[PDB]
Amino acid sequence: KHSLPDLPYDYGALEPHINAQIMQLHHSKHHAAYVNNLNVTEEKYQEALAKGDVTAQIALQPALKFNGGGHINHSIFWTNLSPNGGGEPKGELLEAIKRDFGSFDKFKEKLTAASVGVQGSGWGWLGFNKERGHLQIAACPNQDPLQGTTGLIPLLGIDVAEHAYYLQYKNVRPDYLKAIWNVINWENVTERYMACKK
Amino acid sequence: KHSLPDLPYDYGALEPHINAQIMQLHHSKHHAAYVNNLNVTEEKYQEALAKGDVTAQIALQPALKFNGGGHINHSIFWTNLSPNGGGEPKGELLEAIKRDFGSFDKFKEKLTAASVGVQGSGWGWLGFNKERGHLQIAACPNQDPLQGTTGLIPLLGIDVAEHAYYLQYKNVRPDYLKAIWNVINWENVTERYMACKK
Amino acid sequence: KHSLPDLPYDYGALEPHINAQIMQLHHSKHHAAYVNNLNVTEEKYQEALAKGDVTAQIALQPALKFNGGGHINHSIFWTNLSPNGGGEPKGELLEAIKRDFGSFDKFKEKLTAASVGVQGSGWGWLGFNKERGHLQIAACPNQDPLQGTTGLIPLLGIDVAEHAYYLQYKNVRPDYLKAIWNVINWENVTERYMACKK
Amino acid sequence: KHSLPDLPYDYGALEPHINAQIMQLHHSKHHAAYVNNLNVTEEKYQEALAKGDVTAQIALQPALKFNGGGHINHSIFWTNLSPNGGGEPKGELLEAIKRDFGSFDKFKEKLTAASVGVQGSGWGWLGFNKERGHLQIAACPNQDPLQGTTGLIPLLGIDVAEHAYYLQYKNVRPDYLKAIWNVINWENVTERYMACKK
Ligand SMILES: [Mn+2]
Ligand SMILES: [Mn+2]
Ligand SMILES: [Mn+2]
Ligand SMILES: [Mn+2]
Repeated sequence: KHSLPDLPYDYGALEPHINAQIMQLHHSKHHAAYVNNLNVTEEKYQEALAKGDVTAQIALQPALKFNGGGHINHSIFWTNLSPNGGGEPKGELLEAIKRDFGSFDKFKEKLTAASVGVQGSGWGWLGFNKERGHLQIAACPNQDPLQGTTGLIPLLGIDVAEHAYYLQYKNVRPDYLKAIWNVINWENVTERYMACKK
Repeated sequence: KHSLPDLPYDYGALEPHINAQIMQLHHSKHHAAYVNNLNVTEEKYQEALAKGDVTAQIALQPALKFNGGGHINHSIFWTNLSPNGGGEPKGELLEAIKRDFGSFDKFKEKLTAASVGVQGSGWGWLGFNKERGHLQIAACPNQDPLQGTTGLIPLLGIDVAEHAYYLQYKNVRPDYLKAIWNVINWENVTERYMACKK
Repeated sequence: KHSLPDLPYDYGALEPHINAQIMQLHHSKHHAAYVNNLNVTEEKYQEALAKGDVTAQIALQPALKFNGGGHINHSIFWTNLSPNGGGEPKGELLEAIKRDFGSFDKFKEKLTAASVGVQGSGWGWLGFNKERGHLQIAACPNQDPLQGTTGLIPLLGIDVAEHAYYLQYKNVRPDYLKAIWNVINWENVTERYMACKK
Repeated sequence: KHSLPDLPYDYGALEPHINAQIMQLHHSKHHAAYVNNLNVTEEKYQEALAKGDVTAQIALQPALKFNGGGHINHSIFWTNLSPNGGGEPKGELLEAIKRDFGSFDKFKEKLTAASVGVQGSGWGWLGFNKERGHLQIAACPNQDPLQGTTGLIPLLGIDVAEHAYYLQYKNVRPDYLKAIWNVINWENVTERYMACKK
């Protein structure tokens, strides 16, 4: 049974970058809904599978991917943020950044452009290519998870669904991306990097 | 050159069902952005076409469909609403409804379920099937327009992108669908119906 | 464990409309592979599910829908054909076909158009809409199964993947469609229709 | 008006790796059709654009991408082959291939896997990422063109639609891939590579 993870900080810890109302809604409503729906879909899958009901299994895919994906991405998202975050990362991660993207700023530019570029709901990710052994930016529609659909390992994710910023920034998604860099938990990103560079 | 249509009523005319802030943002920001982007994309298309640049033409498709679609759907949406709306339609349209869907309420149920069912951004539509000569409900992702992608003729559209309701209803998309029935411009829907039943 | 069903007739039983070389490869090679691959994928899915590995479940969807759908479609396709097929159906099914498509000939043309209309590999289907209570035509890409992805109950399917006709009709898919109508097993289609009569 | 390019060699020039019957049908029938259909679609697009009919432009996208892409891919595919092809490339291209894929043999396997990996009709590509400045492998469905849909510059393409190998290799696509490496025109691939060297 999948469960809703506690936020690692206070709902208002990311102020003024991401206000409290959003965080609380995002976590207690949006993410909680993914987990509940995921658990429901997964149980139906267990049944379809045991029955060899291929039709049901296939019918269940949209919900499995959307909700499962939602749980995956949001669980990562919370740890990617921190009230003590901001600035730039250090050591290897940074080294890989200035390398795979030129400079930190060129990296921020590229991730932001990828996030603002998403038409409709989606996510902008900083991932790691294990086959190529290097960093790589990608965008996923709706809740499709990075690894499950691209094979890339998620390091830093930026949710651009409107529920992630609309109450505070309205239609101006750019102001949102601008502000979020102030709360990036580079410690966690660094951690995720070193984890797949083993 | 495509243009942004004036709203047929006051930004606060649909209160309390859809509040003023949303309407104003939806129209002056969201829709205005579709038209501007559409005009830009279309001009690049004229160039690619004149040059026989098939790659560019294909590269331009995502933007053409998203923005063009946005303009198409929102232009229809505004007329589908009215401060004097609500209730049920009459004559033939209604006749077709009780027929193609059983009862008005069964129709509302089906359109609502189709709208709430949209994962991510999208639209729930009441369309007309010219080939079959009957009504039909459908859901379109993001801004993909009904006719351009299904061949169905749009009659009544319900925007479920979060920017269409989030500021007022938050994550509770159901409350939004519930409230919108109070401002449906059945006169306009009736009009659109009779227009393709010629 | 899913198994490869035997054909209800010999391989050359449908000559000269669909030669024996195609029937044999289509059944013994393509279908066989779907089944074996389906069993392998499900096994990996039960494991991913057990560990609650959502990422793995999502990554397995393409293989599952493709092989699972392939198994579903071809299993139905084989019974939709008969050395003694051809002609027209009777009673209820024939009636519904006139009611929904004008006439039998018109229906053929509608289903033919949808089948020939498939860009890439795919299927043309005559299905039953349980909610609307009427017949409906639909085209599915690759091996995406009808019921699993549309909800429609499959009645008659026509495979337009190139392996279903290329050795005999080459690129001229229309010649393949014209021919297949000569072996359609309307007895089986009628049975499927009557089955979804509630 | 787009035109059907002549092959740079005879139809049986690639025997026995790809027989003459396939080369001929593939060129004279499939490619020919893409071109004629592309010209017809563009004509309808210029008209829709002129009238500012967005709905029509959107509805024409499938035909445009499919036929347009088909024309782009095959035009490149023909030059990617040569009766005197085979072996390995040299200098810069060979170097980049070692740098990005480990070795030439590893590359073959990577591109082979991507090509064989295509479920349904499609293409396996060796492309060039202009932004990252390195080689990259990618698979495109149906006739979706590489550059138009991914941004990568096509260097070498392998068509895995069944019409490209079914008459000769039947369902065993791997046999087709093993063979095609014998006629790859690395002179042309090298040229394409050097062209996108900025
Ligand atoms: Mn979110
Ligand atoms: Mn909207
Ligand atoms: Mn088949
Ligand atoms: Mn081809």
